[PDB]
Amino acid sequence: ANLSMLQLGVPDNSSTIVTGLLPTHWFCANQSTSVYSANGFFYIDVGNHRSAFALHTGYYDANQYYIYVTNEIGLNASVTLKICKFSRSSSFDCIVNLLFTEQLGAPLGITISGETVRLHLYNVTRTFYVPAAYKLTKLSVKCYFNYSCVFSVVNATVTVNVTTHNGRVVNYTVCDDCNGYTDNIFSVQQDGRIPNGFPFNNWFLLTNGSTLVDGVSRLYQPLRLTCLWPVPGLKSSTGFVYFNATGSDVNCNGYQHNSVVDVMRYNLNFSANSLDNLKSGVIVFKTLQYDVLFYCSNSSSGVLDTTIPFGPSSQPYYCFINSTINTTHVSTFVGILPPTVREIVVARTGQFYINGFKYFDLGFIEAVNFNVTTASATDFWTVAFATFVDVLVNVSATNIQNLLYCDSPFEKLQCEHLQFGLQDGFYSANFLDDNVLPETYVALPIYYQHTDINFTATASFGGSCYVCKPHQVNISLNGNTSVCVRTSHFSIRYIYNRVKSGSPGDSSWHIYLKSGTCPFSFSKLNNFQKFKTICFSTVEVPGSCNFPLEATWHYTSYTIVGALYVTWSEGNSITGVPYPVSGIREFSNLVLNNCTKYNIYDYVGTGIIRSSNQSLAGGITYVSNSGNLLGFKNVSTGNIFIVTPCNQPDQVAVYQQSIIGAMTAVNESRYGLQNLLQLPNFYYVSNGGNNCTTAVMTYSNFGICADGSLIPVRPRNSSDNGISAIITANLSIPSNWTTSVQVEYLQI
Amino acid sequence: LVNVSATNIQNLLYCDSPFEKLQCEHLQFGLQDGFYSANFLDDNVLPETYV
Amino acid sequence: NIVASFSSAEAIHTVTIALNKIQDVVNQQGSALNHLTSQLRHNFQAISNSIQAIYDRLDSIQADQQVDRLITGRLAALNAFVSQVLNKYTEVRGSRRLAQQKINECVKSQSNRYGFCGNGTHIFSIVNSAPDGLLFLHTVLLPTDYKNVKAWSGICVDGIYGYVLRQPNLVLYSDNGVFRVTSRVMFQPRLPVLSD
Amino acid sequence: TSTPIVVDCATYVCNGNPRCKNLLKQYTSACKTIEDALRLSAHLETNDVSSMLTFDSNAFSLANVTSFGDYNLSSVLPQRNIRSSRIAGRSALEDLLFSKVVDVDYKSCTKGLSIADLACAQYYNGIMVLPGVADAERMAMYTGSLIGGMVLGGLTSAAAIPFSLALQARLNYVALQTDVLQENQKILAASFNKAINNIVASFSSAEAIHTVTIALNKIQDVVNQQGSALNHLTSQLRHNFQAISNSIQAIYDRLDSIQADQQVDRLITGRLAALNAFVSQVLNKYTEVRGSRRLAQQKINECVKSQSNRYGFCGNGTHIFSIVNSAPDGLLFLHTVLLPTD
Ligand SMILES: *[C@@H]1O[C@H](CO)[C@@H](O[C@@H]2O[C@H](CO)[C@@H](O[C@@H]3O[C@H](CO[C@H]4O[C@H](CO)[C@@H](O)[C@H](O[C@H]5O[C@H](CO)[C@@H](O)[C@H](O)[C@@H]5O)[C@@H]4O)[C@@H](O)[C@H](O[C@H]4O[C@H](CO)[C@@H](O)[C@H](O)[C@@H]4O[C@H]4O[C@H](CO)[C@@H](O)[C@H](O)[C@@H]4O[C@H]4O[C@H](CO)[C@@H](O)[C@H](O)[C@@H]4O)[C@@H]3O)[C@H](O)[C@H]2NC(C)=O)[C@H](O)[C@H]1NC(C)=O
Ligand SMILES: *[C@@H]1O[C@H](CO)[C@@H](O[C@@H]2O[C@H](CO)[C@@H](O[C@@H]3O[C@H](CO[C@H]4O[C@H](CO)[C@@H](O)[C@H](O)[C@@H]4O)[C@@H](O)[C@H](O[C@H]4O[C@H](CO)[C@@H](O)[C@H](O)[C@@H]4O[C@H]4O[C@H](CO)[C@@H](O)[C@H](O)[C@@H]4O)[C@@H]3O)[C@H](O)[C@H]2NC(C)=O)[C@H](O)[C@H]1NC(C)=O
Ligand SMILES: *[C@@H]1O[C@H](CO)[C@@H](O[C@@H]2O[C@H](CO)[C@@H](O[C@@H]3O[C@H](CO[C@H]4O[C@H](CO)[C@@H](O)[C@H](O)[C@@H]4O)[C@@H](O)[C@H](O[C@H]4O[C@H](CO)[C@@H](O)[C@H](O)[C@@H]4O)[C@@H]3O)[C@H](O)[C@H]2NC(C)=O)[C@H](O)[C@H]1NC(C)=O
Ligand SMILES: *[C@@H]1O[C@H](CO)[C@@H](O[C@@H]2O[C@H](CO)[C@@H](O[C@@H]3O[C@H](CO)[C@@H](O)[C@H](O[C@H]4O[C@H](CO)[C@@H](O)[C@H](O)[C@@H]4O)[C@@H]3O)[C@H](O)[C@H]2NC(C)=O)[C@H](O)[C@H]1NC(C)=O
Ligand SMILES: *[C@@H]1O[C@H](CO)[C@@H](O[C@@H]2O[C@H](CO)[C@@H](O[C@@H]3O[C@H](CO[C@H]4O[C@H](CO)[C@@H](O)[C@H](O)[C@@H]4O)[C@@H](O)[C@H](O)[C@@H]3O)[C@H](O)[C@H]2NC(C)=O)[C@H](O)[C@H]1NC(C)=O
Ligand SMILES: *[C@@H]1O[C@H](CO)[C@@H](O[C@@H]2O[C@H](CO)[C@@H](O[C@@H]3O[C@H](CO)[C@@H](O)[C@H](O)[C@@H]3O)[C@H](O)[C@H]2NC(C)=O)[C@H](O)[C@H]1NC(C)=O
Ligand SMILES: *[C@@H]1O[C@H](CO)[C@@H](O[C@@H]2O[C@H](CO)[C@@H](O[C@@H]3O[C@H](CO)[C@@H](O)[C@H](O)[C@@H]3O)[C@H](O)[C@H]2NC(C)=O)[C@H](O)[C@H]1NC(C)=O
Ligand SMILES: *[C@@H]1O[C@H](CO)[C@@H](O[C@@H]2O[C@H](CO)[C@@H](O)[C@H](O)[C@H]2NC(C)=O)[C@H](O)[C@H]1NC(C)=O
Ligand SMILES: *[C@@H]1O[C@H](CO)[C@@H](O[C@@H]2O[C@H](CO)[C@@H](O)[C@H](O)[C@H]2NC(C)=O)[C@H](O)[C@H]1NC(C)=O
Ligand SMILES: *[C@@H]1O[C@H](CO)[C@@H](O[C@@H]2O[C@H](CO)[C@@H](O)[C@H](O)[C@H]2NC(C)=O)[C@H](O)[C@H]1NC(C)=O
Ligand SMILES: *[C@@H]1O[C@H](CO)[C@@H](O[C@@H]2O[C@H](CO)[C@@H](O)[C@H](O)[C@H]2NC(C)=O)[C@H](O)[C@H]1NC(C)=O
Ligand SMILES: *[C@@H]1O[C@H](CO)[C@@H](O[C@@H]2O[C@H](CO)[C@@H](O)[C@H](O)[C@H]2NC(C)=O)[C@H](O)[C@H]1NC(C)=O
Ligand SMILES: *[C@@H]1O[C@H](CO)[C@@H](O)[C@H](O)[C@H]1NC(C)=O
Ligand SMILES: *[C@@H]1O[C@H](CO)[C@@H](O)[C@H](O)[C@H]1NC(C)=O
Ligand SMILES: *[C@@H]1O[C@H](CO)[C@@H](O)[C@H](O)[C@H]1NC(C)=O
Ligand SMILES: *[C@@H]1O[C@H](CO)[C@@H](O)[C@H](O)[C@H]1NC(C)=O
Ligand SMILES: *[C@@H]1O[C@H](CO)[C@@H](O)[C@H](O)[C@H]1NC(C)=O
Ligand SMILES: *[C@@H]1O[C@H](CO)[C@@H](O)[C@H](O)[C@H]1NC(C)=O
Repeated sequence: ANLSMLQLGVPDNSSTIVTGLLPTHWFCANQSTSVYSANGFFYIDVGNHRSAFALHTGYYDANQYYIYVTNEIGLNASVTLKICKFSRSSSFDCIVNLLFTEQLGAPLGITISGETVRLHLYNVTRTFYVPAAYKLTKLSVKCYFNYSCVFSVVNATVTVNVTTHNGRVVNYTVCDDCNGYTDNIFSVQQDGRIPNGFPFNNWFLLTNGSTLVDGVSRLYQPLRLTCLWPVPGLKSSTGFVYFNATGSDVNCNGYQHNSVVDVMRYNLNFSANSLDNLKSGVIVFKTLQYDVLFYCSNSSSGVLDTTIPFGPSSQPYYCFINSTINTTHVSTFVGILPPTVREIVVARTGQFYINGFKYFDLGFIEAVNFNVTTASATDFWTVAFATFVDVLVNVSATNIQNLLYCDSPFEKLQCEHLQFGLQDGFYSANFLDDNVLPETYVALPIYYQHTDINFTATASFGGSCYVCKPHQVNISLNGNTSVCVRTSHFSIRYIYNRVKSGSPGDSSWHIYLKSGTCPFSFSKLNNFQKFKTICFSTVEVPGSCNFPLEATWHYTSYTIVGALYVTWSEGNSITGVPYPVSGIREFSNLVLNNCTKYNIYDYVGTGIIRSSNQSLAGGITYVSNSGNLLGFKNVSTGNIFIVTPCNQPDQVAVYQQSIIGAMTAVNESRYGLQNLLQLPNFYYVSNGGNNCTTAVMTYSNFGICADGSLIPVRPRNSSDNGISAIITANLSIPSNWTTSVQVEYLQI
Repeated sequence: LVNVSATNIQNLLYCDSPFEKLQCEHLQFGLQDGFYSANFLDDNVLPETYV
Repeated sequence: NIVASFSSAEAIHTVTIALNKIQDVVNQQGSALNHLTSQLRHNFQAISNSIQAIYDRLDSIQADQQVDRLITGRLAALNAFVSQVLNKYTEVRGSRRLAQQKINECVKSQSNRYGFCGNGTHIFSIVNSAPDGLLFLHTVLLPTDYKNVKAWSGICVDGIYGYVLRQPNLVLYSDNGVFRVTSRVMFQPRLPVLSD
Repeated sequence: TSTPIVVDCATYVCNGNPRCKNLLKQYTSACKTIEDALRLSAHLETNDVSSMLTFDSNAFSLANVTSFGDYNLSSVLPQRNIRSSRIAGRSALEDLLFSKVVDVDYKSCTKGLSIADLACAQYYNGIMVLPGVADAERMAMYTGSLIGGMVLGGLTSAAAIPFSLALQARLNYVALQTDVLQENQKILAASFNKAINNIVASFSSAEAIHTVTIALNKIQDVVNQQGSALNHLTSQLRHNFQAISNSIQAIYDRLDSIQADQQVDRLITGRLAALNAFVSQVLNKYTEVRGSRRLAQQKINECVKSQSNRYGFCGNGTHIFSIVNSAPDGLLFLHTVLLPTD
């Protein structure tokens, strides 16, 4: 198949494995008309003759969308695609009706998976969502070798060895080998996407708690690839892998992006034979301080074995963590494995997951050695090197069915509405520019006066054991058991002195405050929170809510150490401050001209503040009837400030599953759309021209035509004469009549 | 009834008379000619009964 | 043309409108019920949306409170639904009144209410059923070609006595010297008589 | 008609807050429905009004005041041109009606500079007030076509007749006239001219004053209601529900997500309920207006184009003709009738 690299999804000057709905044999015959079982097709024309193709069902269904293609040739190919319901070629309900102009000799085609229809236009791919497209399993072909047409009927699960050189495709060789590749192996696409149509055979969604079983939602998941390493050859001699796929052996399949990832994902191989599934071996992690060893055994007596089961078991396996500090062989049970082990995922953050489920959490991992003792290569299908992305996922029986990355404006609309494909028409949009803002602070006059507090903890371990508990923790408030604020302003820190040991074995312990029993979070007491009075204590105080102090050894065991107690009463004598402001006599902050978070005379919100000057006689706060600041006057002077919400909403016109244009309040280019018009009360942004036949979408006195340009609406033309009078005159009196039937519907 | 601006008093209305009391009840400095409901609750200390 | 237009002339305009309207009625009935049903998932300020799940976790002393919150919410949803239903009935009653007028005036009798049943000269109408309603097919006449007519306001005999047609809907005209009378609406000429 | 309103599912609940963008996912099937209802309604209304506002260039041209002569019509006729690329402008009466009782320019709501006006202040809450359908040029084209029909009598070509003749025909309809000389016309033209002047004066500031007052009261009422509905919707944003604040940001500045999400969910529930209520109100108003449009069309056909015999319908007297002009969200009809004196 003389495909382009773009169609294949391969890098230049290289050698890769391509899997999926590929073309193979070419039906170079003059049989005119034929029908095949198919999941798609490719064809090549150059000759000046019509050709046509259709994907359909084995019977006529009035409500099935059918796919019809026609090609006509002149200088270029005029290619028409219609996806519609038909009256037993009369269409009456269409998803798409498009014309493309293509290079002669190009291989063009269609492939279907589930309800996803992919249109291959040589240089580009366009995707549509078509209800029950998977039913369209019959292919009709109208095409002869006599007129240059050749085609390949697409079946399924093809694996091809591809070689590229100097922009050309050199080799296209179908494997007789590559058994099972089509379920596990693919090429990394540009920007790290997983190819549409891939079956996520052993790819789990990661969780921290509950799992999804069936439905559609936006997830944050490690599904963008920087590398992908097939049948990697990992052996006990391999050594440690440092997350970034820059190892000497990592011959990634497809595109490679030389950066640093969030996780490594191990897609494990196994069979039905338990004796080919249980392997001796360990997983070792290099943390910032110590090696950590993970391993399992069949009985609870972990000391008797050191294994990793892959695939299905027939008995429980107990898994433990070992780590040693100067012969202090700390060892703990962690948990029981699932009946079947399919995927292991390790984060740089230290989080370790099996089949999506989090088992333990190390402080940090520099590198991993998946130390399976073996005889073969056949323990792994692939190692993936990935980062987190915002994706829309169709989940079924916990598995990924449809993965949509939302990077482009249209994909983002699909995400925003949680819907795999939209309905042509108008949609509201406001793609909030989520980010970190600077904070402004405006308040009535007051002298600045601030005190520091730290809630500190110092700890010792190894009293009789580790994992069980801390030996002792010393808790204090600036060294006291009680500290109060007697100042206008204050701020509070939390400090865990692992450093007291001089040699932080204590880095294996995590000690921190839990959410308390208080109507505030401890860590947020440094925002501009206001009290009449507070007082803090390290000892029990009647009536005082508290924040428990908890300890863990790598998030396996949990125990309470102590608590911070706090009292308070509401009012406005004491204000929390984000940091220890100094020098300043009277504290305030004001940032202008891009988004901020603000607290202004107790109005709290976000937006953009700009200076102005109007004769605003009266008070200093101006609000909407919804209670939102419109502006404020700066007390000591007459300067006024205007407050606006930077994330403005707009209206988007959608047609043929794409963005056509948009109506906005802001004089700027937008969703790829460049051509900006000014209209009496808005701007319209398009990419269309000024010559576009007819509206396809309408409102008011204008319509949006097929290419997005605007067309004025004109009232229906109609007229007649008046009633003739009793006057000597030349009258016009109807002689010949016809008839028409007018249709009216009334609900009863 | 007070009109407050920048924390300062701008307009001070004492509500002793029936009309001033309507202004108070609706929190409004002047009314619109027409009909209004009224119930100027005679707030005070009552004796308590127990049955 | 109408049947074909419905299956798939300016009749296509009129048919399209009827179809759009019929579809709209159908969609609304479905939508209302879906909303009512969907609201059952809107867990109110309670542990769950399943009453059983609440009773499996909490004794009655607390469970009854959690459930009372769900009950309040669900009763409110029903009240809203009822209001919606009643409003729809009111709308339909309006439509039924109109429909009956058209049956009487435009089917049984034949009106002269220009601009009512059909944009033209109404001859007759056919009525059929449709989803939740009636479809009317109004058959009207439309002029195609008309004649130029040399009309006179009247005859003034001896320079003294004007005579004019009694009926204002008629035209007296000169058919190249032959005086004839026609309707102002349709060119059906005849000779005049004194009794005109 | 009435103005279409479209309200953003999210902006009116959590005004640009990325935390709600996640929390609201669970209400997609209940929140999207708000937009569906509002958008559909706007669509349906636009189509309906568009189907009325037709145009005839012959009658439009013949609507010239010189066709009417002794009877005047100058305060009724659209301004023929405003030296601009526009077919027509509002008549003197229309300028009066609109000015006395009184679409948002959204381009201003991004500049800062001034304390925001009310419109932008509503825009900032996700409440958009859309452009209208019955715009001034359409209404003038429609109206002018109706007026020219008064003089475009049933002649060859597009020849017109004197308005005096047109009226004579409309008199013969009622009772065949037996008099060659129109003694009645000068009386009626003069009387008509006074009536029109009285009406315009009555609107600016005879039992016509009764009838005009009623029209004004009704026009004002329609306007007030549209404003009131939006103010209510907007005001409800302040109704802190059972939560710490009414500002989502203020909640997230104080509480971690484990509690903040609950406080915010209470606010979300409340705000979604407010939107549901609003939508119901809107739909009811559309129903009312549809009733009114049906009537208006009947009057256009029977009392403008034809001339009925439906005593008690268009005008309490002997109906000769009616003039139609635009008004805020509607039509104003001026029914010219005869009243016996002696
Ligand atoms: C309760 O307290 C209130 C709270 O403080 C009080 O309302 C306030 O009342 C004062 C009256 O004392 C307001 O007066 C403003 O004055 C501007 C200042 O100029 C005058 O004063 C200077 C100082 O007194 C003089 O130097 C200057 O006179 C000189 O210049 C003239 C011009 O060159 C000349 O003719 C004179 O000879 C002389 O040489 C002058 O006299 C004034 O600009 C201001 O603007 C309003 O009027 C403009 C004209 O109508 C509008 O263009 C502006 O657009 C203003 O109207 C807005 O406010 C009204 C009041 O809120 C609304 O009705 C309008 O609808 C409009 O509101 C819109 O815009 C607001 C944004 O601007 C927005 O928030 C609204 O939602 C809406 O969008 C005005 O006269 C003062 O501002 C009032 N202050 C406030 C904050 O409202 C109320 O009176 C008290 N209650 C009772 C019972 O009394
Ligand atoms: C179970 O619950 C845990 C609960 O904590 C959760 O783990 C946390 O995951 C997030 C995601 O996995 C980790 O937080 C950070 O994520 C960014 C993600 O990239 C996005 O954002 C950046 C910034 O907005 C964009 O540029 C980018 O395009 C993305 O859109 C990482 O980049 C952060 O890595 C930092 O640390 C590395 C190691 O310290 C550095 O190499 C990297 O440079 C980062 O430095 C930045 O952050 C420091 C933070 O202290 C700061 O000091 C530096 O200046 C700098 O800004 C980062 O990891 C979060 O860390 C995770 N939790 C833990 C314990 O680490 C699990 O995902 C959740 N699991 C599941 C399945 O739900
Ligand atoms: C009831 O509703 C109908 C709709 O159901 C209205 O009937 C139509 O009335 C208009 C005038 O009211 C008719 O007038 C004819 O319009 C044709 C349209 O021309 C445009 O479109 C062509 C095609 O798209 C363009 O090339 C052209 O530039 C225009 O933009 C003209 O083409 C007709 O003129 C021709 O025929 C006459 C008659 O044989 C010749 O004298 C002329 O030279 C010319 O060749 C003409 O104007 C339209 O036909 C009518 N519709 C129907 C269905 O007949 C009815 O008026 C309405 N109301 C009532 C009470 O009847
Ligand atoms: C996942 O693990 C399975 C192992 O559990 C692995 O499948 C095995 O692959 C090899 C490698 O892909 C197979 O091929 C064998 O090669 C040796 C080569 O000299 C032959 O001797 C073998 O002959 C036996 O099997 C034939 C086929 O059944 C018989 O005809 C012959 O008598 C012999 O018994 C054989 O071809 C091996 O079959 C399969 N193993 C299984 C269980 O099928 C799989 O590839 C893994 N894949 C990856 C990527 O990890
Ligand atoms: C994780 O840390 C744990 C914490 O201590 C480790 O547990 C220890 O594991 C070793 C092996 O796992 C035990 O070995 C002991 O060996 C003595 C000596 O006899 C054995 O050797 C002679 C010579 O090879 C042979 O003849 C005998 O048959 C024995 O095989 C035994 O007598 C003990 O019975 C025992 O097996 C340690 O005692 C043991 N710890 C505990 C608490 O038992 C665990 O290894 C670490 N896990 C990993 C994977 O490294
Ligand atoms: C809160 O805890 C810290 C630790 O318990 C105590 O304040 C710390 O004071 C030092 C000295 O004033 C600060 O500066 C440090 O100086 C050394 C030597 O020049 C330098 O290496 C360090 O980089 C640093 O500058 C230290 O910043 C400050 N620590 C903090 C977190 O602010 C502070 O005293 C406590 N609060 C109270 C009430 O005691
Ligand atoms: C929306 O943004 C465009 C941004 O390009 C604004 O239009 C631009 O307006 C300037 C100012 O009127 C144009 O005139 C230029 O002025 C400089 C200074 O006098 C002179 O050196 C240049 O030769 C030129 O005249 C500029 O042509 C024009 N931009 C374009 C593309 O024509 C536009 O007005 C903004 N529109 C609104 C409504 O805010
Ligand atoms: C908690 O405080 C005690 C009290 O300050 C610390 O123990 C003291 O250690 C010094 C140095 O070894 C001895 O001279 C004192 O006699 C010890 N005090 C007591 C009461 O035994 C303890 O080590 C601190 N613990 C932690 C975890 O920091
Ligand atoms: C592991 O050994 C280091 C030495 O190998 C221990 O840290 C030292 O402990 C001695 C006395 O016990 C102190 O003098 C040193 O100054 C310590 N080191 C530092 C940097 O302060 C370490 O505690 C042992 N760690 C264990 C058992 O956890
Ligand atoms: C109604 O008839 C006119 C009369 O011929 C049409 O002719 C022109 O159409 C263009 C494009 O449609 C307009 O820019 C011109 O203003 C129209 N001409 C004139 C003289 O007004 C017009 O298309 C017809 N159809 C409609 C719906 O208006
Ligand atoms: C009845 O007499 C009046 C007088 O003969 C005629 O109306 C005249 O029509 C011409 C038409 O160009 C106008 O210039 C005159 O000003 C009209 N004159 C007057 C005095 O009104 C009328 O046509 C006669 N015929 C009919 C049918 O009424
Ligand atoms: C009535 O027709 C006159 C007919 O002449 C209109 O006035 C003319 O408007 C054009 C507009 O482009 C000017 O060139 C002519 O010079 C004007 N006429 C005169 C006499 O000055 C007049 O506007 C029309 N009146 C109405 C109400 O439509
Ligand atoms: C093919 O796609 C690239 C983007 O991947 C674009 O730059 C190029 O112009 C396209 N070429 C053709 C012939 O469409
Ligand atoms: C598609 O499969 C059938 C079996 O399903 C096979 O006969 C056919 O030749 C295959 N298609 C191609 C292009 O070879
Ligand atoms: C693909 O080609 C390279 C070059 O022929 C060879 O190294 C590789 O093993 C081939 N892979 C397959 C699946 O045949
Ligand atoms: C309380 O803290 C101060 C902190 O500098 C310290 O001097 C004091 O001795 C502590 N109080 C007690 C009772 O020890
Ligand atoms: C935007 O904010 C950054 C801080 O967030 C500041 O450097 C920059 O000047 C800002 N202003 C504008 C208008 O870009
Ligand atoms: C003051 O108002 C004018 C009013 O015309 C505006 O141009 C100017 O930018 C304003 N802003 C400031 C801070 O001066």
